[PDB]
Amino acid sequence: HALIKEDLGQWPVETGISLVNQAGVFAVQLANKLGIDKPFVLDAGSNYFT
Amino acid sequence: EDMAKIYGAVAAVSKNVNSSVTYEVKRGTHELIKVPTIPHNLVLIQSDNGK
Repeated sequence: HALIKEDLGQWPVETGISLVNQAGVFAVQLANKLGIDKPFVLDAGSNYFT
Repeated sequence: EDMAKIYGAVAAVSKNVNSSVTYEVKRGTHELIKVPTIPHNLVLIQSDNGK
């Protein structure tokens, strides 16, 4: 048996308060983790071999 | 960074919600005591000759 997994981390969620408000806080951290918080372009056309 | 500060302030006011109150119901209660002896107040008076 083999499997593939996405590892985006663990994010604690507190019950009894708004979920969307907590999601916004975690959204910035997720954007920072993926490197998409600041304006950017992708240079991946040179990452190849033959 | 500006969005992080805005989202943080909003979450702070959302967390300012009360859950419950806890207290003690003790007014009206008093501590009992125990009396070990019945307070009888009887004496026996008899004459010298017992008549």
